[PDB]
Amino acid sequence: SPNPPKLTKQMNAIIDTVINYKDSSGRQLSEVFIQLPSRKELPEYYELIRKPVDFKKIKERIRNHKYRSLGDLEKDVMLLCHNAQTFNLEGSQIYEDSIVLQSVFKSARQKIAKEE
Ligand SMILES: O=C(/C=C/N1[C@H]2CC[C@@H]1c1ncnc(NC3CC3)c1C2)c1ccccc1O
Ligand SMILES: [Zn+2]
Ligand SMILES: [Zn+2]
Repeated sequence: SPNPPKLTKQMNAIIDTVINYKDSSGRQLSEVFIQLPSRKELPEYYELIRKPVDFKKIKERIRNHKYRSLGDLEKDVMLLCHNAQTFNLEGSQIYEDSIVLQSVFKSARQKIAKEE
């Protein structure tokens, strides 16, 4: 069945929490993840990463009712972070940031879906 308006709003709330999240230094960790470089700019990315995704795309998929559940949303966010861990050097800031955004997501999903 179609997504209730509340579900769509929870999804945007979760993702806005992730995007707007700032660490204890005030850096918005999501910045580099918003939009992938194009296939022309970084063909190496697409050679490696089978299922590219960025936060622009996730926002698109919320808007267009493509996630059937908050579990589907989570899967796409875990994919984004997995792709970042796959492409970027272990221990780089981008790798480390992706780990944190996993947690931020799981925290936000709980807070938003359980009311709290
Ligand atoms: O890994 C992601 C981004 C990667 N990079 C960003 C910053 C460092 C690295 C990079 N390496 C070389 N050329 C770079 N840019 C130049 C223009 C070619 C980029 C853009 C990513 C981004 C969004 C969602 C998921 C992701 O895995
Ligand atoms: Zn619609
Ligand atoms: Zn994998």
